[PDB]
Amino acid sequence: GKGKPRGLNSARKLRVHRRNNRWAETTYKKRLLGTAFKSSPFGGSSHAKGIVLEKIGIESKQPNSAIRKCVRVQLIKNGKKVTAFVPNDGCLNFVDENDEVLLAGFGRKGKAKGDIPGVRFKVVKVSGVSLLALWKEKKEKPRS
Amino acid sequence: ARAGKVKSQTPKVEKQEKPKQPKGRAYKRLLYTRRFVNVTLTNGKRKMNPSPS
Amino acid sequence: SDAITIRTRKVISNPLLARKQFVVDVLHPNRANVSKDELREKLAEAYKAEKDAVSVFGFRTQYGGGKSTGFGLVYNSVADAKKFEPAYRLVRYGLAEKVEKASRQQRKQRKNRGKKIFGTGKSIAKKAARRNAD
Amino acid sequence: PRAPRTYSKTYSTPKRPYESARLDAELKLAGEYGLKNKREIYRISFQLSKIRRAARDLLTRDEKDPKRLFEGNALIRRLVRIGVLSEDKKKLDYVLALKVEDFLERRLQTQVYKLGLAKSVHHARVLISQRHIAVGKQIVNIPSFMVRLESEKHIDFARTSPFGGARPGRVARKRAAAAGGE
Amino acid sequence: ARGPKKHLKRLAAPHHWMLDKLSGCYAPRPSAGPHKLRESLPLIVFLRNRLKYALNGREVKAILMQRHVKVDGKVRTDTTFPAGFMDVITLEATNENFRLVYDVKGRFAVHRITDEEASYKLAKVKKVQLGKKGIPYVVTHDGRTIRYPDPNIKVNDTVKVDLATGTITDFIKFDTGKLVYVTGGRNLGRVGTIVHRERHEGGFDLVHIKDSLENTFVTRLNNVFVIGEPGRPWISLPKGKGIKLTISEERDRRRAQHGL
RNA sequence: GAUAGUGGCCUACCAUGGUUUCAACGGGUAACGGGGAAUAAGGGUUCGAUUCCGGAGAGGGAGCCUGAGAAACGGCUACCACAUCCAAGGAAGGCAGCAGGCGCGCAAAUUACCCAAUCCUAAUUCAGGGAGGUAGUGACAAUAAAUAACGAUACAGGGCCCAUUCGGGUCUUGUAAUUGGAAUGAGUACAAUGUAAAUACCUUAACGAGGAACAACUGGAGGGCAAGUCUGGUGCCAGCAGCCGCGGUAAUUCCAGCUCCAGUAGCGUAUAUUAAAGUUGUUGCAGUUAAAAAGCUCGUAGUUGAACUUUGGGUCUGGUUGUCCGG
Ligand SMILES: [Mg+2]
Repeated sequence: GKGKPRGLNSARKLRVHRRNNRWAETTYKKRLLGTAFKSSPFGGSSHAKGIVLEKIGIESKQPNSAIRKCVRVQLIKNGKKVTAFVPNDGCLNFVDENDEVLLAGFGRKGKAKGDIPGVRFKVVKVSGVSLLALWKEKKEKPRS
Repeated sequence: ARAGKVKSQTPKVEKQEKPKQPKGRAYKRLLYTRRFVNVTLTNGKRKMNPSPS
Repeated sequence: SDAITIRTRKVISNPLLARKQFVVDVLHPNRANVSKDELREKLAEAYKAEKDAVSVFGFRTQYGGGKSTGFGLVYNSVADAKKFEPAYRLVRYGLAEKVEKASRQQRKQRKNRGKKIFGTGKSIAKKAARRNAD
Repeated sequence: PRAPRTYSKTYSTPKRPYESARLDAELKLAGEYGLKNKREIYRISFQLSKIRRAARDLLTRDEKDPKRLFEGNALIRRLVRIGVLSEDKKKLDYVLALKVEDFLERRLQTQVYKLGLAKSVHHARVLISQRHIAVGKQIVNIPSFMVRLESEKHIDFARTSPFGGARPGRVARKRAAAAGGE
Repeated sequence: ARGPKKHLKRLAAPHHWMLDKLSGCYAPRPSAGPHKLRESLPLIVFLRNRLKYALNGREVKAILMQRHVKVDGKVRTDTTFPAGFMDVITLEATNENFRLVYDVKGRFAVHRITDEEASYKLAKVKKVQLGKKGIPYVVTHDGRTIRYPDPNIKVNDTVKVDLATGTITDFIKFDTGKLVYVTGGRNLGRVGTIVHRERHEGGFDLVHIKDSLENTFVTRLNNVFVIGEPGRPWISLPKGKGIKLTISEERDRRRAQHGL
């Protein structure tokens, strides 16, 4: 009989029911338990800034198997470490390690992208330049 | 590491001075006239991409 | 050609500043921005009063000429105009002139330093000369 | 600070991004109409959409309430003034089906066209788009202007914009001095 | 806070002053004076806005200082003065005078008046008591107070005050079949007669009111105000008779003989 | 007692009791509260740092004088913080006020000119006001569209006249990558303005369009999802890619080129959040197996409840509609 009560003095039980069952759809859980600010070192940060440590390359997953051009960064605003990427074939050596870098996220919401294991971030700004420039040779990289 | 190669082997072809595409209002007028005047000379279906090859 | 036939609209004749206020429409034909002084002189013919009895300001055209709009004040005589009518407009008319107001930073610095001194201190000036001489 | 100033958007992006029949329909509207872009279509569309919203919640209630008998009659008075509908249809219910094209009927692009002196409508686009006009002697500048259905008879050429009581101007005069005057 | 307010934005103004939502952002805080702020009219506003005689704040101060305006004979040099209700504002130059009479819809309107009626004022009774010496006295919410009132006048009636001295020439009591007038909120600004002296005590006396055309409604008491005998109210109310007409009759009237 | 005063506001002496599972204080708020903003069948979910309306705060915390009014802060006193000049004896200070700088950041501008507006201030029209006024820094969002258009020509399939073949085949794109005048603001500048000084427009004198030019752009071109097996190179590496899946010797996806394809000063990228979601469903979910029916009952709290009392007949009509040749 539609085991949700319907009698014309319901309002209270309706509210408590719906607001003890919001806790399924995660998006609500992340917003209100808020750990999207506590952990997830990019504190709701549509970007961040950090510095490079030393370039590494990790094996990829199933059938698509190759070296996938990986980077190791430590942020500055909190002091936390992640692993990022370089698109646009070359320009993996625009690194010049100990140069800073401006990171941004993928699109799969911290869940991994494509084939890569344990990586979350592109790079669109770095050391005052945007990779779209040099890889199309619009600007020219100043050195640090 | 061994990356950065494709642009090394790429042919370095250059641009072609082709007469400007009349960017702007002319562009819409041209797409209209080309697309929707000539129903003849069909290509099985109207294949928009007929090549010289 | 030029040959304008000026006109005014919304005429008010108010003695509470001993004047008349109106809005002036002016015909452009084939001549840009009919040049305030000419409007002043034509008004001098129109109201037949003293020439300097006109202060017209705020012109805008019609986006491709044609006519232009302004707001015009005819004082019944020079007097109340001289008295209450704010300075700037008369400055620009050339009747009265514009004082040198010391620039904003200038006046501020002056007044603050005057704050810092208590009483016109001729005594403190000569005393300081004497003492720093020591 | 100052009394706040206000927004108003005037185009919207349909949910379906890309489907042919539409695409071709609007391009065709350009073909018989001379559009700059598809922004003109989206703006005329959003305008249409709110008109229809108005008519819907007009007819949702009952009839003979003063609310309709005033606001509906005024809305249709506005429209019969601009020139989209026709007098034989002053019933507020043809309004539910204006069929976007109809608004476009009354733009000085094709208003000049079907008024002539346009010669292949885009030439009318040339005339109107830059200061070669005369409408109210308020020399219009945008052809998304919606003539008020009565000043349309004034539509002519101004004292600039030659062939109609002007002086050639800034190129033709150059060549007239270069050769014609000499 | 920590004391009163001196500065007034351009927004928190009441609607009825007919603002402009442009041209600056600091509107005249009317001077703390006789009437209530949130309804009072400022004279400067009366001039630049409606009259459009002074074109600028300095112009207002200018015209005031030279003393051609008078709040009921009194000078009142200041700008932010609270001009009030059915009062008298004389402009000796131009030989014209004004009465603060409402229009139909709810905001203050101009009205020239004959010099005759310009003599006096028609104010509301608020309170009557005996002060020190036991002397009898009356307080009107239209500012003034009068000592030794006419004896019969109880609360909530109308007194015609000369303002030439401070003396009563007549008064009107509060009864059914009395042309009565309102100053109340959502239906503020309507000529009327009491069809019923509804009481409902314990709080907020209410009155049921017919218009001239048998279109009744209800208003809270204090915002009502008696205005004259049937067929003859004492003031000379403007066109409109406070009736709150129908929108369509309005458009027909507005556009019937279209030359405007 | 104190307070302008009510009052456990405070004190003395008795009464010892109010509070709630229709949520008590607790803990957190990446929350000052709200009129509103986004969202677009209808319910709703999220944002509210602010153009308002109030409220609280001017290092953080106590106390006070003055004044109708302040626990004030461009008033002061005083602890621990920041701390600015010296002759080692206290010294002027508190920018979350304007304008800049400082460290920090995903990141916000000019040590601009001004009281003409706006109004507000205190002995008052004039005096005063980084309150704010006029400009620069101004792609946070917006609205309006400059990116060429028309002629005389020498052609094709089909528009059109017939058929070996005058073309009476008159329009089109392919394209001519033929050919000429026409017209401009983009930009430049005297003038009147125009804002007192100061935008800029608007008018505008004059200059200034015939192809490189005054040069459109970012993303794609396998499926959504709009158009490629057209050409070259690389060949399990490179690279792609929101998903799928393309990468192992003609890639229709890569790298280029050409040809195309969307909106047009705009577009993509990146994070949070709304419709699609009927995957939060109250109006609208599921529960035999798939994401669970507590093991069953009792059993307080809410939540809901059998039927049954003036029906019915008469009442003149008060007005209005299907309404009655149509004035
Ligand atoms: Mg031109």
